[PDB]
Amino acid sequence: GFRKMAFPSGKVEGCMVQVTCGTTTLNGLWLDDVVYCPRHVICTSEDMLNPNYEDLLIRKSNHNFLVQAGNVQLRVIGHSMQNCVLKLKVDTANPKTPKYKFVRIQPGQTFSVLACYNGSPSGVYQCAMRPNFTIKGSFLNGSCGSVGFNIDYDCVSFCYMHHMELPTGVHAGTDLEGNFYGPFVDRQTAQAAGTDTTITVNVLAWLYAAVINGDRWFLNRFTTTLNDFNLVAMKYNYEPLTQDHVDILGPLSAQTGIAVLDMCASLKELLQNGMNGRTILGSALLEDEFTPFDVVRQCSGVTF
Amino acid sequence: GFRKMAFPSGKVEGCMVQVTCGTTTLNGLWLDDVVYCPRHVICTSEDMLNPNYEDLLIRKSNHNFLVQAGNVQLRVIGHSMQNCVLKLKVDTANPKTPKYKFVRIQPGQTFSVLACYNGSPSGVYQCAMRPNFTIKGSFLNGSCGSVGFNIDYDCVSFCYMHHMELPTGVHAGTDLEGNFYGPFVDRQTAQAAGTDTTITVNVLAWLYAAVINGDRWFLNRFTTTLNDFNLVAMKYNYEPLTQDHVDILGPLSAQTGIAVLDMCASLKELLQNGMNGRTILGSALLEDEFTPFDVVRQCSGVTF
Ligand code: NA
Ligand code: NA
Repeated sequence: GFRKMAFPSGKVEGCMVQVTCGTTTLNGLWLDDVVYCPRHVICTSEDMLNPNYEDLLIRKSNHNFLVQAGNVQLRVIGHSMQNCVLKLKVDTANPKTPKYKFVRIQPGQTFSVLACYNGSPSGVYQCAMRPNFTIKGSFLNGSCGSVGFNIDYDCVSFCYMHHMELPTGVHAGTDLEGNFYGPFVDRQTAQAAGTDTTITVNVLAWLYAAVINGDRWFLNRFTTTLNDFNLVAMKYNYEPLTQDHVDILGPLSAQTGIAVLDMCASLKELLQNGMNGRTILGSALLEDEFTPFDVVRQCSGVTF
Repeated sequence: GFRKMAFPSGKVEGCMVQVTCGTTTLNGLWLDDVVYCPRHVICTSEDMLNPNYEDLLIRKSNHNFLVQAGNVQLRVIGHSMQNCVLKLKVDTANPKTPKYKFVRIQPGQTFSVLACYNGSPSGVYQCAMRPNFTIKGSFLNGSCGSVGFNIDYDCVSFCYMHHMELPTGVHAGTDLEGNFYGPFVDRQTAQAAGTDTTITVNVLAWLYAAVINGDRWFLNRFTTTLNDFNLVAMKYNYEPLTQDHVDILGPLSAQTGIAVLDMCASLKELLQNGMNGRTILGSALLEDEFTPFDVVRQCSGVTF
């Protein structure tokens, strides 16, 4: 009775276009009269270890960018770079431009990805920005320029644009101002991601979801303190829990009548003893890609 | 590198409306000049054990249906029943009507759900029609009339309309011609679902996905026969595997160079021995909600 739900994607679908530069095709985001896409579209196979993007962009003309919005070829009238994004000024404002914002999310927050190829949507899924600023995506060749987003009320908040796959098979990209999340650079080089941790406040939200949906076996009569719990968090590579995290969990704590430090004691026992061959919300692992806000939304039926 | 992906929802979003009859509000599907919704919208709390829908519908007038498409109140000019769906004829054809079909899916097939409340989309997720014709949804009060769908090329195939929650907390509903999936009736009565089984051909597709994404530990040098495997399927409540299932798995078998009866031997060992505290594609259970066609799509980047 508790699904990993993505936002409805329609408002984003009408923004996706195909961008080709030479042999390279990827996706762009068409808002008003600008198409946003990863600047690596201007690289050739010879120059991907350490591209001088300033020099490469000077070599390019508007005519070197083929932008297709379904059937419509969409004329580029100017090109500039903002950090690691290319902004292609086009002759037509997108008539399907939604109300939007560009936001830079925090590690641990969730968003929906509209995975695209050749400017065409292929599917939508929810995921988390990992504490080490990577995402565990489903992205193939041609998926670059696919975006992540949230919706609040009538407004699309774009938070992520896809650029690359790291050696470990996880994904890296930028905000819509072209700033990478994490230490990553758009050089096709071996790049270390940090140690990743589990998003504790999300695991606790997901245990609250399980209680709301009648799944209760893991509840114990014990309580803990932030200090004592964090000693166990450190041992199992869980993020430390703060009073802000307890406060954010307040609606779920009130709804269920289970204090956050009581649920922390339950999580402690799960980390120490495992699940003894049992399941929670039809999973045999502790799930960390639901924010408290995602659980409240899905348990209260919030719409857009 | 392998996510449960929903279809892009935009073409469906423009079809969702709010339907109110008395105190009851749920969702409707506005295609051309017809709004489709669950006929139980016409029930009162006194008549939900065994409604005489023919008598109840005769008592209703067009004026007893309030249909809202965002702001627009949308005038009902006729009402009829097709099996367990109400068809409300409206004075305006939906200008956002997509290319569509109504299809009745098979048990074991997947589809996306656009979960709606008050005619407004809340989120989209992928799920399977269980072998016992239930769905393991995420549906709250007010979610009735939310639909399930597939997209092939440019065409929305509607396959499911949500009606009710069964005692076990799983969900039941109809095709868009109003015929229930499974033995269920629109009476708010205790109703048995069959024994459910695991969708073997989907588990094997998902093991092929794991191999494609480098997750390989469970592969063994052994092979089996359909007969010998099915003896183990029966023991663990897995659907029996047919030569049609082997043939459908052919692209995944060819891609990976692993014969279906070789993967069957791997699945046999997983059922008999469990996962020994290991994970496949970041799961500690065998996942059965990916069809062979879903894995091929997600591994080849098919778009719409
Ligand atoms: Na041009
Ligand atoms: Na009317």
